[PDB]
Amino acid sequence: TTIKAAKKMVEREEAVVWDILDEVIREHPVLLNRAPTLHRLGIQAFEPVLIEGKAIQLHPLVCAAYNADFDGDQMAVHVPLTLEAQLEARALMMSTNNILSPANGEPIIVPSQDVVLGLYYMTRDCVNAKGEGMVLTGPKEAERLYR
Amino acid sequence: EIKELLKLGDLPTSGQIRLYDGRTGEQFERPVTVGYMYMLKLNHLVDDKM
Amino acid sequence: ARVTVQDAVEKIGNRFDLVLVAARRARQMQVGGKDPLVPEENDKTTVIALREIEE
Amino acid sequence: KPLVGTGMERAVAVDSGVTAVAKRGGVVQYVDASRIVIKVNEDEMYPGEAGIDIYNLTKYTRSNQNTCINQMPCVSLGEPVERGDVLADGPSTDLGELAL
Amino acid sequence: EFLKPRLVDIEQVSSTHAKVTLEPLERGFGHTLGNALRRILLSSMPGCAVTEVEIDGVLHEYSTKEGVQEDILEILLNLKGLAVRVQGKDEVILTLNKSGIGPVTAADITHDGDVEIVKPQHVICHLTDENASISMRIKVQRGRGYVPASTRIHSEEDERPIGRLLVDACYSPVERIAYNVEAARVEQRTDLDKLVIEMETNGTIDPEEAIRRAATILAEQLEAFVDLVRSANCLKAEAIHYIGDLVQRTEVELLKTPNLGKKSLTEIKDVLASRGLSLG
Amino acid sequence: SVTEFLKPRLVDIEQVSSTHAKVTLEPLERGFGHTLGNALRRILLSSMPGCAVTEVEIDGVLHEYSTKEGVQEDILEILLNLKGLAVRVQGKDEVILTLNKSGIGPVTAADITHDGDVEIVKPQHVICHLTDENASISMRIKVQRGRGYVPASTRRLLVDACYSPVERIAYNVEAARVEQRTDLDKLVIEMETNGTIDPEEAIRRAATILAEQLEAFV
Amino acid sequence: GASVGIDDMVIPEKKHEIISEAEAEVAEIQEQFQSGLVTAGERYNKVID
Ligand SMILES: [Mg+2]
Repeated sequence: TTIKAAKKMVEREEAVVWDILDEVIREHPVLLNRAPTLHRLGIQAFEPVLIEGKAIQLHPLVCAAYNADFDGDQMAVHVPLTLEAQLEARALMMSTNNILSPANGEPIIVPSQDVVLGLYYMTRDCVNAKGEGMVLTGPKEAERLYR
Repeated sequence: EIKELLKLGDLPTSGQIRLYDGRTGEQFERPVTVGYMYMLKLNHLVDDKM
Repeated sequence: ARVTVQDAVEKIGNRFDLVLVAARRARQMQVGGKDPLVPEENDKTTVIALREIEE
Repeated sequence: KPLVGTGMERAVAVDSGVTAVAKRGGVVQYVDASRIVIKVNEDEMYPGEAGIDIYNLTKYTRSNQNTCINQMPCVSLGEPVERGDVLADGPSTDLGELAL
Repeated sequence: EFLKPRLVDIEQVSSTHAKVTLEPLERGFGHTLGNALRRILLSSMPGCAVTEVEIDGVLHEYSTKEGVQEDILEILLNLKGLAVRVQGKDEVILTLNKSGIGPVTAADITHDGDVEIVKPQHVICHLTDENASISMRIKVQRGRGYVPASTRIHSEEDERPIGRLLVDACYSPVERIAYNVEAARVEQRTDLDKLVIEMETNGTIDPEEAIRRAATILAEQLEAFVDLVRSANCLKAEAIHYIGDLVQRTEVELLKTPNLGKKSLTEIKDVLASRGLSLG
Repeated sequence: SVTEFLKPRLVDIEQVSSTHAKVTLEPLERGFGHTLGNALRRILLSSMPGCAVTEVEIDGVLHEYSTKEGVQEDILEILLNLKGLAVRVQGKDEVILTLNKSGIGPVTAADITHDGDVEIVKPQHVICHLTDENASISMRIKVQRGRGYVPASTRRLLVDACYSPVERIAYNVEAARVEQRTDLDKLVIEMETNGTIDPEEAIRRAATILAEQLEAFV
Repeated sequence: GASVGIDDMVIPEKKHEIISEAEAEVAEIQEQFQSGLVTAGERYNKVID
């Protein structure tokens, strides 16, 4: 009924305020930022995903632009308010729109140190192995044969 | 000396054993190194930082 | 699913006027009682405006 | 009590003030979660009315960094204590050894 | 055409270490059943755990009593590892009284009929003064999984008695599972393997009663294979017990009867002033 | 509440193909997603009833490394094309068909003899191409009923019979919340079939095969 | 499941021979300098090389 009623409801944390917060969270971008902001890729926009805990989860492909490992780093979250701010967060600094560094056209989302090891283990070629020298109908048959 | 101490007990002298996945029961190749490390808890808690 | 805005930028504009026209459209949708021209799957004014931008 | 150490845990544990080292040897007369009473041998006792030794272990308190500081006895009744033995384990101490 | 498995044998190495067999199994079903049974025996198995123990002379776990070498926190810590088996009910309150120099094992606990102590030599505390005694009430319950005391901060049911001490509850009795598939006998038919499950627990559950429960849970989850008092007495005199029957009629209609009193009318007015009931 | 486990509600059964679906079970208990998914995937892959081609002999060829004039393909390629053939054998356990045809043009599955109970599900499936006016092809395809994938080395030309009618299956567990708890699972199953049976039916078949193995205990 | 062990870092078998040859060469290339043939700077530049 009044603002004080909603304030008390959020203070008591009813089971409905979570389903209400999910509505506003669905399509409202937020800005993440690490302490030393050298270039402009130190501030990007993401779509929040409500998770249980007290730590932020960061996609392991945007760590190169932030220059952020996981040994204690912290980042700040900013919430755009107006319509123009949200449209700029979506159309100018969304994480999926900044994949090429402005210093050189080369990409900045290249995986490393965990993804390249697995792909290097898949695309390896051994000499003697089980199932060597046969003919398959396609890649799905190879997946079935491996699993 | 570490190898002799591993051989006193009934333990593999190589240091690596074969593990199985817990979610599928499948066995990892390239037997992994399993042992006991002394870990510490530093006074940087996420409760004092969020 | 507004994952990217590539096609909207490719269609027309200099990536700056698009923000302004989408803001005007979303403001007319939210404050004004103008009905949307596209069906909404529990979406906000900004996403609906960006999706209506394409034609 | 780390399984793999260097042998420098005894020195660090004892030289600090976190533990409760026995001043004079003897026998544990009364052990408790907060007090330890040691009956001193007749030879180590001073001539005129020497008496006994009593150790009041510090219980749950705060540090400069807001951490707990409490001691715990590691002896039992009748145990013969010698001069220099550890009678209580402070924070990060296991039977008189550094354990972080 | 599939040879269904049977419960052939159930070995017993000790009170806790068991070894079961599930002959006969076809090709490719050994591991398929073994892993799916291990993941259920580890995750969800009912059990009993100590919680909410109250001691007479304490107010919080950070204190210490006299004539006792252990600490209250250590006592609450080693009470957590008490293996109890309860068959009658799901909520028991034990009692532990002892005095004199000597340890305090699990045998010293009360001897209620529907409560079995699996390990009587489980040392709980140590007394070090003949002029000392301990008296506590151990509240056992029943559940599954791991529920820490920190989650019991709802504060919407009742208030905490200052001398009540919460305990973490490890309900799961199972400790570890180690299955292994291997070739069975000839059986006049090849491609027949056996499943040898090797469980271990705290001696509070039976191997067969655990396997038959894990399989039951698995089947129940797999079943989803389809497509898709005077104030109250004044109202009760008119056979009205629920508040809805009184709220269906207006306060003027309720005041038109001699069964209602002055105190009942005042209570009804005080309840209606909050706009919750009796609004016509 | 000791044996009160949650039950999924598979409202999302959306599919974008006739022989390809994507089922979504939600919500499950923590740890049941991987269990159920892996069990059903292992069963659907390694133990599934079906009929496929086992061995095919050629009229005048008795070796793998040979060739016949007028055919745009090779023996290996036509054997690989015969591996992809899907046949729903009814009644009898096995039966041997033939491919007697002499005509210019691609040889489709409709050119095979009907042979009564044998019902081809993909008449558009092309086996080989013919270009000469006198080049005739003749072979004796032999179907057989089994369970699983049997290679050639495990076993006239041999054919790796794919009895299981599933082309691929890959589950994916996710996170689900019911009003308080974000630790619940959300199973998502993706499977493509070869057209003999719908995947929604294959899920039921695998679940039934798994449930019938737990009768002596429940 | 690619771990890292103590045996996963193999030492070459002929490293000891190389070290012995190098130290035997140095045990006389310094005495050659001590005879006044070469200067200290060039001797240092040869030793580092
Ligand atoms: Mg860092």
